[PDB]
Amino acid sequence: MREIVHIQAGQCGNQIGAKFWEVISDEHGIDPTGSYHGDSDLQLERINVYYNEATGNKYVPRAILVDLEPGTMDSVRSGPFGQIFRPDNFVFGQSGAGNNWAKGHYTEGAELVDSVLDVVRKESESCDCLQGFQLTHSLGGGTGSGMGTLLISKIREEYPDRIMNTFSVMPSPKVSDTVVEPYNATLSVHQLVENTDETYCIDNEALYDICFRTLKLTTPTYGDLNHLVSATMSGVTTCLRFPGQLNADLRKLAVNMVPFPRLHFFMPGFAPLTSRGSQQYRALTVPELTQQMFDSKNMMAACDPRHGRYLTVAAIFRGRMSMKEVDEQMLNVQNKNSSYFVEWIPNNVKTAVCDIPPRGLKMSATFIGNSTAIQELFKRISEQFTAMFRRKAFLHWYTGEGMDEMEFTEAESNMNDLVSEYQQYQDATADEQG
Amino acid sequence: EFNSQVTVAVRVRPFSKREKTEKASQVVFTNGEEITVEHPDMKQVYSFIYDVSFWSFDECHPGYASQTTVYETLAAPLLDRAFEGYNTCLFAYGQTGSGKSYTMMGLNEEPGIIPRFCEDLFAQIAKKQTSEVSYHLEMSFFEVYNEKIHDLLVCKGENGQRKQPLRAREHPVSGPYVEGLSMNVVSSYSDIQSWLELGNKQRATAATGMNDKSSRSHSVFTLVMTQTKTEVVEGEEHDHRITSRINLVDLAGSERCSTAHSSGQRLKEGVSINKSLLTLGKVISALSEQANGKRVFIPYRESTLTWLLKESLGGNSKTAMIATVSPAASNIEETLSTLRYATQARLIVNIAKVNEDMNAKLIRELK
Amino acid sequence: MRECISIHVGQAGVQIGNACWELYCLEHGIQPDGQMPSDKTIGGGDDSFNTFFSETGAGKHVPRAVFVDLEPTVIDEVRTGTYRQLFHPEQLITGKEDAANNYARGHYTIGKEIIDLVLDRIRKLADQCTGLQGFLVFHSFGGGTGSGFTSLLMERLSVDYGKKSKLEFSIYPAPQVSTAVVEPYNSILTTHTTLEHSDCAFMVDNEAIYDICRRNLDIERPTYTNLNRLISQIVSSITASLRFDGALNVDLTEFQTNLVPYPRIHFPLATYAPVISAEKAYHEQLSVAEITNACFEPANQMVKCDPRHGKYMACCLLYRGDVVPKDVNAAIATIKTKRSIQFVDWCPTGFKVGINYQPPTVVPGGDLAKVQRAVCMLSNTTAIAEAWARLDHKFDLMYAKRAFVHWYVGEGMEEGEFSEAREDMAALEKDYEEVGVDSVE
Ligand SMILES: CC(=O)O[C@H]1C(=O)[C@@]2(C)[C@H]([C@H](OC(=O)c3ccccc3)[C@]3(O)C[C@H](OC(=O)[C@H](O)[C@@H](NC(=O)c4ccccc4)c4ccccc4)C(C)=C1C3(C)C)[C@]1(OC(C)=O)CO[C@@H]1C[C@@H]2O
Ligand SMILES: Nc1nc2c(ncn2[C@@H]2O[C@H](COP(=O)(O)OP(=O)(O)OP(=O)(O)O)[C@@H](O)[C@H]2O)c(=O)[nH]1
Ligand SMILES: Nc1nc2c(ncn2[C@@H]2O[C@H](COP(=O)(O)OP(=O)(O)O)[C@@H](O)[C@H]2O)c(=O)[nH]1
Ligand SMILES: Nc1ncnc2c1ncn2[C@@H]1O[C@H](COP(=O)(O)OP(=O)(O)O)[C@@H](O)[C@H]1O
Ligand SMILES: [Mg+2]
Ligand SMILES: [Mg+2]
Repeated sequence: MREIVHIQAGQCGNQIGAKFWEVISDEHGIDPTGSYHGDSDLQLERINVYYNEATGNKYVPRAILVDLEPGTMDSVRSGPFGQIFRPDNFVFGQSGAGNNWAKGHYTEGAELVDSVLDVVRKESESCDCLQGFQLTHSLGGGTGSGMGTLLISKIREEYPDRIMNTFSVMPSPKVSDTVVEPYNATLSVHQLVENTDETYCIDNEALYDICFRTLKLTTPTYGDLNHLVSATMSGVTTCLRFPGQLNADLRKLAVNMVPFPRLHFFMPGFAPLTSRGSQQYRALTVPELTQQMFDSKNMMAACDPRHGRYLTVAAIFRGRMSMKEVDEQMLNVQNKNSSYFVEWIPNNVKTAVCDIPPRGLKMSATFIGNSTAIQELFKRISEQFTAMFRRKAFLHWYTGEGMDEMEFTEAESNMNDLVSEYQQYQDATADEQG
Repeated sequence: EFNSQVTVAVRVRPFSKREKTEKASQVVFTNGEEITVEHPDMKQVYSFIYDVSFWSFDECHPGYASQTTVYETLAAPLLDRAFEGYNTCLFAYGQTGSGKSYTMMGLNEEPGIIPRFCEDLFAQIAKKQTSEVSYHLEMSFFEVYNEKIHDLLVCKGENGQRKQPLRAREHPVSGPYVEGLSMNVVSSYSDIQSWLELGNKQRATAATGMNDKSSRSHSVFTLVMTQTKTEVVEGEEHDHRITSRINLVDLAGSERCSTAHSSGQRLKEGVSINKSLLTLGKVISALSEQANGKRVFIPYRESTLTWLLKESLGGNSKTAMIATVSPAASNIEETLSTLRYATQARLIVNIAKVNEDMNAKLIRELK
Repeated sequence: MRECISIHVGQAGVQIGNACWELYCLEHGIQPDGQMPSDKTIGGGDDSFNTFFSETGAGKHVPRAVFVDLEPTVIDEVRTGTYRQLFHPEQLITGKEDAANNYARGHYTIGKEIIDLVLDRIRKLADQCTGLQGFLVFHSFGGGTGSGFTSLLMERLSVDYGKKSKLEFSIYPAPQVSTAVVEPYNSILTTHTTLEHSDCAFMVDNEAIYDICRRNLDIERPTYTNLNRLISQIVSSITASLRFDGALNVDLTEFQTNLVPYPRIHFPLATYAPVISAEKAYHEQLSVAEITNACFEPANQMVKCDPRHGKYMACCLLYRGDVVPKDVNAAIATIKTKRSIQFVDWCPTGFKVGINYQPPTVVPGGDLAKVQRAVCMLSNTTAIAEAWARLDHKFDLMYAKRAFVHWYVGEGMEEGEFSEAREDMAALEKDYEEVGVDSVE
């Protein structure tokens, strides 16, 4: 019943989500026709979270594919799982946003957005009880940053009592892939802070290190990277589809992860990832998984938690785990690494355990963490931003589409206030005597 | 160099129809400056000191503070400083059915602070209206309702639903402000009264269990006063201007859903009020700890109210608080929360300055 | 003739209920389909024991219970599992959304829309009963349903039914172990509302049973299926005299009296001494003196609290099996001899005793052994004020910064409800001190 609408904006999200349905269908026993060819009877019990029944027990996903270019949509159709999506749910235009946040928000996206709302309002009304939404976009361009942030501004107005989860690829620290990353990443944060409840921040430079350092992959394509993001996307929504001993919805995590309404930027993770050789030399058990999850070298956010403090974290387990083995291990982290946690939250950790594991692993785990080390990502954009905006380098492509310099200054001070909201907590606090 | 302290004042209300039907006991006693609360259980007694106390419990007992008395004790100094060239703020705080709207706006035959303020302002202007000094006055009156902003001084068009919301923005110097807001000119008391009537008729009101005319929205009354003056200079005169913003704020109540029998829009709007008071409270708790050496970050962006009032709670204004309390024993903990937040607001210090409209230009370097 | 309603609230009550009705069927000879085959050669009797199971003329037996979670994941395992043909199909799930671990949602938003539906089936079950003795509420401090929906229920049940025993079997939060960051709020707002309505609340803590399962049963990787079966035994012993014969029988209205000195300190604890595997089932005699002392060992308490930091006020010992009163009287005299077990001055007779003949039954697939004796201790002690004091301190750390309040305020709660609860819990903390002071004259 806890139904979810998936929305995929840009060459990134439509490339991630396309793998997300290659990963969920294998978990629910759906073939590329929509026909069910599974083994267990638990798959079909809660397949309604992501899928809809069409005619003959053919299952059509609740996906929404949006972009300002038809090239990405052709890859989905001419692909493995192209024939299952609703062909009336592919919304597209031409003459894309040109790496301009001004176009996807005001000029071009505003022409195509009402078409997107037609799909959303039809899929949500067709759902019995909406748990929330799920957006996969890339801020750094103009479509996912512009046309995605605009949709959240509108769904939050129509559905203000529902969850709006977001899986966003953030700009990377070392090497750029778009020259105007700061202007587009900045203005998105000015909107996401006001209109989101969970925002999972992903960075490709970290996945390049995961794929190289852990998986021992020498030529990692974007398929492999998005084969990692889709995992966490499945772990967060596992306790709605399969049963367990301690279940956790989306709201139970945010209530246990968002202590103040603006600090909803997380550092995800997945366990157990290994190379194809070392698999025969490991022992799959919780103390082996918890060591990978809390490892700084297994994050996707390109931020070291050891330069901050975990305000609150979570752990979603899948398998025939032992709860004593789980509760004992999370306590070992806080008592050992007490400096990387806050004092005014006594138990900084939440846990959840499902009983039905991933297709080929006797046990998996998904990790979500809110830390003050996300300060480093926002503090960087604020430096690149003001360095360009102080000289007004590329600004005439944003004003020429119907924007003003004041809207560039608002987003700067907001992001700078979010830095201070995280920075007060990162410094160790002390009462008079306590 | 200036550090202006916030002027906190308290007003005890008389018993209500509910608190007389249920024959509730008196627990808030006064002696003048101090206000004490003897719990019924008689296990401990709390007492608080304030700059100003008002006791409207009895219309006969000595110490009875009236509308004119609260005015002449609180607002008249703010008017003096506003003419001096300061920005000023007067904001109410309390629970449901405690005398905030009656205190500030008042009724037809029992005026509050706002009409008296505007009247004495125009009187002093007409009495000092020389060719040496000219005066220009703009007003605005707006509303916060379910985190949405609304203009009160418009004649809405006919429709199934006609409430066009506005947006809040951040000007780098002037600070937060509202885009799309009617700033209407005023020459005398009559236009002010007409606009006040229109605004109080457009404001959101409802019937709940603790007040039949419960305001479902925060209300801000802004007056922008620009006084122009001369100095004999190399050329023409009329080369000094002093601007002053007066912000009179009437907020709603905490509204426990159990007592305030609420379902649907009342719950919804009530919940919004509860989220607005929690944020405001957190901002008054951080401003009272930032005036004691400890460094803290005030969260003004978590609520449109505190966001617009960034310049009043802190920053540049001479500001005053009117806490409103009920003397019954069935509301002790809420009265005490009000009094504790007021005693913490007493410790706030702002940096008030004269708006000469000349800094960095020429006479800053003269100085 | 004697009939008790069990209520299982949340993902913890149910998985204890599933652990209970598994056992209540074995003791009475019922199969999971609700049928009692052995009755055909008795032709009567009362093996269709009316304390828990109501019988249809077709030979089927329905249990007297309500199962409520505000989420379908836990109850739908019953409708699909081995115990689907036993329960009434009216197991209540309007759980289109969970409470998100929020006392406000279980009490002000989603506790509504199902509570009137919940009172209805209870009103139906009670009218099928004659001797309604009381209720048994299974819930957990720490959730939204088990904390919020229980409070809302114990209020409404205190009006429709009034003066009847409402016994809580609640999972108390451990001091260190936890699976949520919002247990203190949900646990402090719960006590504030349940104190004026409940009559006795037996606490348990998972951090302790984890340890019990390590030392005695030699289970190093346990889970909740092992914990909940131990709880199934605590309740069986309590409601045994309402089912079987015995020398000294104990009604539900006797815990309400002996173990509650004053109306606000009705927070006892539970134990079960002969928790041993089939390996340690031999090598030991398992006498009343061996068992009774094991109920006073703090390492065998099902709540993480040292009574040696406090004093006892009232203890209830429920004996099962081949037990003789001479063996019990010799034992309490041994406990009253030890000076490390301190009793208050104003209660010299601090023991209650009950003896039943039906031994405990061994669930196939369990780690507990077959024994001819079993004992359950119910104790009220001043030591549990330590746990409340921890919980009030946690509250203070995370309420002074108003953390997580906008989730509660966003679902119907006022900021003043937090301050009211903390003061009530401070008074109770003070009440636990006055009862610990020895009087003077
Ligand atoms: C033991 C064995 O025979 O090979 C393993 C294997 O080598 C490992 C390393 C697999 C392998 O994963 C990868 O090689 C990989 C490549 C690029 C990026 C990420 C992973 C594996 O492909 C993955 C595969 O696991 C799954 O298929 C999960 O069900 C996975 N399924 C898919 O994602 C999927 C993708 C496309 C089509 C169908 C299914 C999954 C992950 C998360 C949530 C649900 C399902 C398994 C056991 C293995 C292989 C096959 C080598 C791992 O898979 C994951 C992410 O769980 C990688 O680390 C685990 C540990 C496995 O042991
Ligand atoms: N003994 C035992 N305890 C459990 C079990 N499941 C959950 N708990 C305890 O319950 C606490 C959390 O509260 P929940 O049981 O999840 O409460 P809930 O009814 O699910 O409320 P929601 O989370 O809103 O759905 C944890 O601290 C656990 O220790 C169980 O199966 N057995
Ligand atoms: N992880 C991942 N990121 C991608 C992929 N493709 C593009 N991106 C990111 O998306 C950004 C490009 O923005 P994009 O949405 O494609 O621009 P648009 O075509 O105008 O909408 C770059 O910063 C990339 O880092 C992908 O396949 N995987
Ligand atoms: N000093 C006073 N003298 C006489 N009546 C008063 C006084 N203060 C309050 N009241 C009465 O109590 C009510 C106050 O409601 P109001 O102040 O509008 O609630 P809120 O302060 O929550 O907006 C009014 O109906 C008013 O008549
Ligand atoms: Mg009012
Ligand atoms: Mg639950």
